[PDB]
Amino acid sequence: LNVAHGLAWSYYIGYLRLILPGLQARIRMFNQLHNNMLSGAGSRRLYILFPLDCGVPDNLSVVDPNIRFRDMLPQQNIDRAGIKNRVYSNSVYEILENGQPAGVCILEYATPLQTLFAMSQDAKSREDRLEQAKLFCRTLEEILEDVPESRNNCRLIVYQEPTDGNSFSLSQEVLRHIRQEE
Amino acid sequence: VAHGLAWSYYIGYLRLILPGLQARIRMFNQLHNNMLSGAGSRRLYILFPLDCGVPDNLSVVDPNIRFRDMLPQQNIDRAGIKNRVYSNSVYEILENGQPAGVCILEYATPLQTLFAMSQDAKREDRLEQAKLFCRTLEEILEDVPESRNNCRLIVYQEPTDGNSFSLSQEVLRHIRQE
Repeated sequence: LNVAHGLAWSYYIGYLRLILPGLQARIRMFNQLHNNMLSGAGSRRLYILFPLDCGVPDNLSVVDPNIRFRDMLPQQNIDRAGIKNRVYSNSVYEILENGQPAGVCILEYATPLQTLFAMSQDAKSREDRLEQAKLFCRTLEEILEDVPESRNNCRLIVYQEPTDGNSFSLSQEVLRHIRQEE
Repeated sequence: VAHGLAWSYYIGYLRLILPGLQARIRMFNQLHNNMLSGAGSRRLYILFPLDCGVPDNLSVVDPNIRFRDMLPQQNIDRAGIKNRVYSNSVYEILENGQPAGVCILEYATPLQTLFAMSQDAKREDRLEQAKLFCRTLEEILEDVPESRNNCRLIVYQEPTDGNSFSLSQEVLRHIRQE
């Protein structure tokens, strides 16, 4: 349709383009402080949760008994070529599998999906929201494909959280992605 | 879309940052010898250019609006819940080469979404959209009195050319007329 394009571009321009080139330096800072806790597959990329249903939690953090908050990435004052950085909120979680920590992961939501959710809650549909969300995703995927540094430092985790039933597990989904990486 | 942008910008951002702001201003002033003082120094000022010209790097880029420092973080909110981290910059406003104020300033970031939409192969509509986004946001803030206490919208139109418009004077104009 229309808004997906704008959402993808602004989310790149105003966020991903800004945070991705400084991420590894901040992972390094985090690992120096926290005895290499950010180690193992899936631990050194920004994983962006992209629920096509657009269910981003209000408070933006992952809320899930099997995805346990541990810590946030520290900040880097100055970027690689001497330009001052803004500040970024990035959270590191441990993924549980049967009560046992199975991985550590920098996880967050693709925040603009909230905008799509809001649009579908005004008196002036959900299937349109889904199509918009998909288009938002593939447009973002195309953009990242054009910058090879970015694609190295982040992965999109695209799924659909059903509105009811107990079939879907986000933690297993995140594990599924990391373990299948090649 | 304006409606959706207003609600998400509130829900996902303003609602989150405003209740913790005075505590961080306090933190900033204990560290920096009360530098954040004077009218217009203790509210979040949100630049809202209807033209939607938000700078790519999100910060204010202007010889008369000089970056000084960023607000520190507060780990835990008032009722014991862990806070996220926020980027908030403090500038000094110059008037004739003389500091005339200090101000926490930032752009209403979603306006970039409106700008991008108007750059697709598939502006007056953008302007209308921006206005609506603004008043929707204004109505929302009207319902939460704490929020309206801790932030002000600075709504203007930056012309695409000519030298008639000054952002620093505009911000001063707002603060002095409060």
